[PDB]
Amino acid sequence: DEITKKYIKDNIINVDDNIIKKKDIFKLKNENNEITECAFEYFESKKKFDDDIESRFFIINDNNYNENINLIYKDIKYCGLNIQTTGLEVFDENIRLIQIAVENYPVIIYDMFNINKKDILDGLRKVLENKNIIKIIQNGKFDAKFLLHNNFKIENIFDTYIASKLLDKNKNMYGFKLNNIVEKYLNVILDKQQQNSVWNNSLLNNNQLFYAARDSSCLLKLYKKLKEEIKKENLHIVNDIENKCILPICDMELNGIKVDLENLQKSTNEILNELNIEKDNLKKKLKDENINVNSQQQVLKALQKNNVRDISNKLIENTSDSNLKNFLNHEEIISLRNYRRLYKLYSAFYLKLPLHINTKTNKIHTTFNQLKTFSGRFSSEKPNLQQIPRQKNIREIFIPNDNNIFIIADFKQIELKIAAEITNDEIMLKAYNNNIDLHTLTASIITKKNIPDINKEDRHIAKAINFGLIYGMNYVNLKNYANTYYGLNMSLDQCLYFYNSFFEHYKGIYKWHNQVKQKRALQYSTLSNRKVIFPYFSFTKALNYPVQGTCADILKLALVDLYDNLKDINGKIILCVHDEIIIEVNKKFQEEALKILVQSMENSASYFLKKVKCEVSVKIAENWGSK
DNA sequence: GTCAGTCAGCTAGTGCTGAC
DNA sequence: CGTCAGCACTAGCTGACTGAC
Ligand SMILES: Nc1nc2c(ncn2[C@H]2C[C@H](O)[C@@H](COP(=O)(O)OP(=O)(O)OP(=O)(O)O)O2)c(=O)[nH]1
Repeated sequence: DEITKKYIKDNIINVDDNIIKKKDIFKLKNENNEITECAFEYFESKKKFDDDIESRFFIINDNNYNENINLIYKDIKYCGLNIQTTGLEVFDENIRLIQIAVENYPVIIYDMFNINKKDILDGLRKVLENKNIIKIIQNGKFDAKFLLHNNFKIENIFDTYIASKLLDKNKNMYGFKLNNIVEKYLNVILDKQQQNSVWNNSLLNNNQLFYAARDSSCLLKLYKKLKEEIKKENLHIVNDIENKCILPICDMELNGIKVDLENLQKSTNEILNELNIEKDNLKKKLKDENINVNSQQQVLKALQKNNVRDISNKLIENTSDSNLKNFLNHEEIISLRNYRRLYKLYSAFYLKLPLHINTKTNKIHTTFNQLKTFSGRFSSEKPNLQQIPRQKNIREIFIPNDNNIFIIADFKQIELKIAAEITNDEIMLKAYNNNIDLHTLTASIITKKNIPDINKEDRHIAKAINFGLIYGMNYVNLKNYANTYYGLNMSLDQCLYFYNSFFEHYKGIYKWHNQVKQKRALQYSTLSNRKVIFPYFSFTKALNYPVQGTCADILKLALVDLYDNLKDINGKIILCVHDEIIIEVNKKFQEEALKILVQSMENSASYFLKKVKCEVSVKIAENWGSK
């Protein structure tokens, strides 16, 4: 059949027909600013669509490429970019189709698999690398990862997804595909009924490419309607900062962090042997052999028939640590808690890491998402590296590459600094500029001791109670916030005394608490001005959103600045979890990397917070687990 | 010889339960 | 709190073991 093979020469199979070739005029601008009447072939659909979204497109094959098409990109200010891939695993998937939507022109689509010369793509690379031109990508993370992997460079992003979700204010957490936003903001239906059609095949059908072009083309009108809204609410700053953190996250994902195989295997052997002997000990201790040692109800029944009683002689009803922490008297309970802690560590960490280690490179690669979190913080997906245990300093399994070196840094008490900025309290400014940690000052006011006498044991109470009441936490509940968590223990009278004392001096915190309680607004804001709306008033969330949001924003600015500066020495940003940036560099450059890091984070802090200085604790470590 | 009816193993799902 | 993983229990599905006139 010639009808299906009508345009087979361009590597397109005409499955559904419904297209027609066209060769018309295009008035481009010559490099000498001379208007030239160059003509370009372009296909079009016979069946029209009711929407105004553009649907035309040129296919530029190696045998069909012409130099004059490159003139179209001249003088532009922005363009679209939609990339098609054969799969989701970036390390082992090949970029199929790269579209560009240039305004008042059809979408240029590069059939990559048929492009066998480097002289074609460099025209696209020059556009991608220039910072003066803005780029628009739906979910820019994925396309940026694939591009950077395959030897491209893209130097400006305007993620419509980020603008949409920041305008959503975390009201609806789903419905952010391209169709959703396009319907909500453009009154157009894209008809994305493509059920993930076959892509690895060299030949491609007409419907697939035509619908792919529209998904690329619609983004320009979406950007025009989005920039007006984002400027309307004065959310320009947050969008500007958030768009530039796409590239650092991409570099973290593509680099990842290496894992030591031999150390991990050795650790598995020792922990497994210890688990076996301890499980045998427990099974002996329970006085019965049929018990499945894991089951909560079975072990609870075993304890109950073993006559395990509390201080008041009452039988145990729960195995919760918050309940079992007070029942340390029994010999069996110590072994039981030991067993369960060891099993949690084993299953969570040692059986899980071998599943997520790439044998091809011996590296672990996370998946990072930025606005997925309520407060806007980073969340580590798949291997949740926010979840790697801190016990034993298990991070020594992780290491840098064969010859490089880790240089980690972290903010020292960023959260309380943000509180100091927002509340405008004189005492916290006094303490900070006098070079005294707010934990130390809190301990001093609690104990009324002289300044150097704030020992670690005393400072623990301050460290707990500060974070306790800085978020408006009930003084009755401080007993429960202590008895179960951290290492505090008190009574009601002392709870009341501490609650009175803290707000006796920290006038700013009291004022902030009273106003946040009174207003009861459905909306709250940060220093970076990101906006969120809660379904109903809630004291704890209402207090916690601004401080932690600004803390996240400072880290994001630090990340973009660090990407900007590190390029000279070929540095790479590896991981960041909780106010802690980890970079990597080959030896002989450490003396410079330390300075670049501290300067970048200092400028980051100086941008947002003016009154109070920052203080960055920096260390250079052979392994992530260095003390 | 055959086919309902009750007996199921299994599959899924919500409930509930401990962990840094 | 958030998260994830892990385990009973309860209820519905898809074939095997009868029971028969
Ligand atoms: N108990 C508790 N811990 C949380 C919660 N969310 C996060 N965390 C963890 C991760 C945070 O990084 C950590 C708070 O302690 P940090 O590690 O930030 O300590 P800090 O920077 O004060 O360290 P330093 O005093 O210098 O040793 O607690 C939560 O809701 N409850």
